[PDB]
Amino acid sequence: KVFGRCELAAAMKRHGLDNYRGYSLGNWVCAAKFESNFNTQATNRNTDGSTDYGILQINSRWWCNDGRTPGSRNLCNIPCSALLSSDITASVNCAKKIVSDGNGMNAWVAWRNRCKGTDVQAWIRGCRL
Ligand SMILES: [Cl-]
Ligand SMILES: [Cl-]
Ligand SMILES: [Cl-]
Ligand SMILES: [Cs+]
Ligand SMILES: [Cs+]
Ligand SMILES: [Cs+]
Ligand SMILES: [Cs+]
Ligand SMILES: [Cs+]
Ligand SMILES: [Cs+]
Ligand SMILES: [Cs+]
Ligand SMILES: [Cs+]
Ligand SMILES: [Cs+]
Ligand SMILES: [Cs+]
Ligand SMILES: [Cs+]
Ligand SMILES: [Cs+]
Ligand SMILES: [Cs+]
Ligand SMILES: [Cs+]
Ligand SMILES: [Cs+]
Ligand SMILES: [Cs+]
Repeated sequence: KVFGRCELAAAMKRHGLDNYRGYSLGNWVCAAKFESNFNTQATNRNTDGSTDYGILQINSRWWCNDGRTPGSRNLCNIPCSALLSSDITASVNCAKKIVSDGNGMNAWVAWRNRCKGTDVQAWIRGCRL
């Protein structure tokens, strides 16, 4: 599913991401935009052989199981395919874990490089939430 910007903001809010660990909803929408372009089916292989899945590009080295990442952990206790669903619950639940892990949203390198420090509220401007 490819979400619209406001549609995704609303779904993230419905699943408790708005201001989770102090990150306003715009931060999450911005991260999603640059990670997956709001496509829940996004996959991208990493040089290390792990793969990133879903709207927030969650990595199989630590967070989910894909059966092909040697030496990895599955800390969200979910198959990586569950991160590709049109329902974002699994991605959201796993992202809450990730953002709680010590470095905040800097876990997502694209957030650090493209969202951090910017006017993230633009990502939710105009949306009925
Ligand atoms: Cl957009
Ligand atoms: Cl294995
Ligand atoms: Cl933080
Ligand atoms: Cs919240
Ligand atoms: Cs809030
Ligand atoms: Cs790519
Ligand atoms: Cs790649
Ligand atoms: Cs990647
Ligand atoms: Cs990556
Ligand atoms: Cs990525
Ligand atoms: Cs990632
Ligand atoms: Cs495994
Ligand atoms: Cs494993
Ligand atoms: Cs586990
Ligand atoms: Cs789970
Ligand atoms: Cs940690
Ligand atoms: Cs950490
Ligand atoms: Cs990372
Ligand atoms: Cs800035």
